[PDB]
Amino acid sequence: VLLQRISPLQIDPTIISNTMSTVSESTTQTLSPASSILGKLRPSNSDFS
Amino acid sequence: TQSLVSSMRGTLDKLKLIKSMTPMYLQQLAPVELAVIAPMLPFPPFQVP
Amino acid sequence: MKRIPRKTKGKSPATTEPGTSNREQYKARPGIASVQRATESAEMPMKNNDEGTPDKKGNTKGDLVNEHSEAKDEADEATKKQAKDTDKSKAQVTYSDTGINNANELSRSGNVDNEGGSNQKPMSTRIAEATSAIVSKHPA
Repeated sequence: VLLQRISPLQIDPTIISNTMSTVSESTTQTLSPASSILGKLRPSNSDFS
Repeated sequence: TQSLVSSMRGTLDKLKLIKSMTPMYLQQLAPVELAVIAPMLPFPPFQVP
Repeated sequence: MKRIPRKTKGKSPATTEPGTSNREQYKARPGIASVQRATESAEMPMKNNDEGTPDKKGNTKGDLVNEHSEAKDEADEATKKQAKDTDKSKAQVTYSDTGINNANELSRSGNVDNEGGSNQKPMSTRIAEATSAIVSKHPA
């Protein structure tokens, strides 16, 4: 926690989502690598302990 | 069933050239922060090589 | 001369100067309070682990639990405390169920005394009985 306070580095998951820039219309887009990797990486979670 | 080489290559290239500062931070500023904090700790470090 | 208590129980001309005005306006980055609280939390020393050590009359301090069971119980407790501290239901950083076969690990407990025997019965009791076996009384 002390390192988290002092360091100027900050983590923004959105950098990933903008680099990919893919959206699924529905479940009918069955298989896709970009959506698969985004789904596994889960940018929506912000716990970096 | 259908070719996916272009999509995998595109995703891998996007992940390859990403603009993250974390490797720079770990190379330069994190050691400095660790060295600054280290003398003040209540439990001094214990390292094997 | 001033008496100092014990925290632990014993054995019982113009005054005005030109540049001194205080109209400066600065905010810190990082802020003082945030780093102050983090440093306060880091100041804390480690806890005392007296389990398995003698009392002031010879009896062992701890609980009558097996050592490997003790180690696994402590790993579970530490993981729960981590989950509490990061406010999650499940801890991201865990000390139990790690992929290492660490089944020979031992921890201190109250199940053994200093000579290697079991504390099925406190040492003072054993001394008392071994002594009582040799008493003699007034002739009839």
